[PDB]
Amino acid sequence: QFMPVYQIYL
Amino acid sequence: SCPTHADSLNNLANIKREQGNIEEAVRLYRKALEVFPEFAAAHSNLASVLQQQGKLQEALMHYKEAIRISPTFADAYSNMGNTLKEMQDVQGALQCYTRAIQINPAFADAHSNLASIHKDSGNIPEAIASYRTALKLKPDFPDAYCNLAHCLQIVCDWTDYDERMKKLVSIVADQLEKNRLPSVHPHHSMLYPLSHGFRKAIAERHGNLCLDKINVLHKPPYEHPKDLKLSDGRLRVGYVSSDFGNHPTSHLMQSIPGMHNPDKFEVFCYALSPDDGTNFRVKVMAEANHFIDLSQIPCNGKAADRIHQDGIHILVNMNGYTKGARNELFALRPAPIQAMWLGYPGTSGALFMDYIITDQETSPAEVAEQYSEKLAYMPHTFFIGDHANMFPHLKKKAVIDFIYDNRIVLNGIDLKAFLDSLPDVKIVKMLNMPVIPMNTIAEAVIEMINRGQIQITINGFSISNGLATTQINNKAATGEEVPRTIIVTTRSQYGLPEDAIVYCNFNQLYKIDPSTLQMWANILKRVPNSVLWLLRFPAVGEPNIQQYAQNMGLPQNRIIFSPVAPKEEHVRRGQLADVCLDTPLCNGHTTGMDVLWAGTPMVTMPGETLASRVAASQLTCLGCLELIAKNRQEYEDIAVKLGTDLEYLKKVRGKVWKQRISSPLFNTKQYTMELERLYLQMWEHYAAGNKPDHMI
Ligand SMILES: CC(=O)N[C@H]1[C@@H](OP(=O)(O)OP(=O)(O)OC[C@H]2O[C@@H](n3ccc(=O)[nH]c3=O)[C@H](O)[C@@H]2O)O[C@H](CO)[C@@H](O)[C@@H]1O
Repeated sequence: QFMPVYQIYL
Repeated sequence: SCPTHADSLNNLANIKREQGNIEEAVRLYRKALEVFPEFAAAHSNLASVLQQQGKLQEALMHYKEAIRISPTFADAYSNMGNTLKEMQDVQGALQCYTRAIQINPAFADAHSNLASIHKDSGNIPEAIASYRTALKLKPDFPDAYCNLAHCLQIVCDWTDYDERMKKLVSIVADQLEKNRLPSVHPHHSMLYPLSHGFRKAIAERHGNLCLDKINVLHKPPYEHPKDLKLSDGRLRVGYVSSDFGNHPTSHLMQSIPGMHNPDKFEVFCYALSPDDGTNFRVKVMAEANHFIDLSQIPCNGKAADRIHQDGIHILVNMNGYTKGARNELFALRPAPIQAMWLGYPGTSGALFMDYIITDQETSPAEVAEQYSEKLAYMPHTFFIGDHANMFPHLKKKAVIDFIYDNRIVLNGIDLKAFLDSLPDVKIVKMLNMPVIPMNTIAEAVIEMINRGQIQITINGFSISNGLATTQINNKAATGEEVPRTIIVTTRSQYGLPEDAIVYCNFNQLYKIDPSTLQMWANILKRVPNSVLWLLRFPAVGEPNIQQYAQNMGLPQNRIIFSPVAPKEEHVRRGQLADVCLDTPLCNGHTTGMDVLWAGTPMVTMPGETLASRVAASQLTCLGCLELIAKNRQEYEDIAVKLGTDLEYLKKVRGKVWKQRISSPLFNTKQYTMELERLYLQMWEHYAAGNKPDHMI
């Protein structure tokens, strides 16, 4: 599904 | 037909078998079965001796007869299962092992054989359990103990590690002292603290198993060529491997056969394995002068005949004691000069190998006693990789400022065109590294990473998520093809903190030992906010490694595990780390080339065995001697300095980033020409009338 382990914010 | 007469002959054969005389035992076992045919013991013994002669079908026949005569014969079941396993009939092997356990629940050997079947299939937790059951039934069981020891090594179970190592050394000591086949495999022996002599003796014995299997062929010695007249002044070199395909061996040397000089050399490639359809097999078949599928010739006598009548001068063994090996071909000596090249990090122990191709940095003359064969040195390193050919998109990179070189990385063959399409791009000089500044384009790329999307289009260019390679191009993912898109690779994909020194080790966890985790714990403690990046290789070892990490004082977040990735993604994501901590016990050989191609420095501590000195040799050929540590203190200090002194980290990373292309490490054309020189030295020596001797 290729979601990252965490997310990068604005 | 006197059963007592046949009994006396049976015991006579047992004595002759225990004297290493397999053929006299065979004669007397058949003598017993001609006196009294309904002799179950004689059938099983003749089956065991025929099994080790390699006559599996006949051995299976006599096992069935013994079981028919006395059905309670659980030992014949388990040994018949071993014969079926050797025949690739795993289904029948399981039925034999489990039926033996059914008949005799206390019969430990059947449990141990069942553990081996699970081990071979990657069921390490279940293999561990069955080995423990066998040892619970028979506490003194060296085969069960040593195989279980390897399983615990594979999953990083270090319970009672020190006592286990001493017991392994004593078991090898006893088995060698009693002319018995050691329970430690020669490939595994470089993981336990054995003497170099113990290792060589184990290797020699596993090589004599080949002789027991070819002595039954009664083949006379071959006549070898004494000049290059029939070969048109060309030296005929034959590479024998079961790994011409999607195997790390091909990932290292697939370009080598095509780069031989056709004026002086004729290249023969003998595949011990069938065509798997991968492009690696296609490349070697196309570029080699001749390609022989010896997997279509099971008989080692006839396969050796095929090699001999091809006229090979130098036969190269690229398997050693690894899976798919057919070293019986080398025991029949079809070629005058036989040498070991890449597939095995150790000695053959036997005399059917004349040379071992290495370098002076991996096999110094001091440790030249750990090799039965003679040493053939290569100019810089015996190790080569095909990364310049398989992963040319990793030759240049770019970053996004959200100015690190390893946080949001882009690679691509068509990258420079895409960067020129963008209005503002900053050029960080060093040859240099473009920076995409934060803008609508960068926002869209980060959204694609965050949203879990596969791909996007920017100014008409194909921007691909680094985690979706296999669904964009499956052959690009496996390394069989060069990616035709632009791939984004972020730390957020693998959970790496965006503000931390990332140490990494993408090797299999079996190469980690308690001392190595202790060093890494010391390094992580001295470098604040640093992390250790490992792979679920295997995944069952992750809790075990984590457990010992807590014991050394490291909290949960200090070690980050990530799943094993396809070849291309594995190499590409090494860009995200800062420094690589190599495993001192068994160095990362292919993994070491993989991390160096990413431009990631690697701290190593060379040992004494070839397996423990490869990464140092790679670094010496690269030109980074400051990364090679002479002891545990210096290893920890080097890594800490790289992790705390960011300027020094930046300079060393640039040093590796440039010397990967400049140094001979990844120059395959150079390596081949030097391999050719060493080949010609070996032939000049032989044609002069000299038995093999060291080469430099
Ligand atoms: C101790 C040992 O057995 N060493 C051998 C090993 O090197 P080495 O020990 O480095 O490699 P392994 O046998 O562990 O195989 C690892 C392979 O898996 C790949 N990988 C790894 C992690 C990941 O996430 N994804 C991925 O694709 C690596 O790129 C590599 O091709 O194979 C080489 C190729 O025959 C031999 O020359 C070495 O002697």
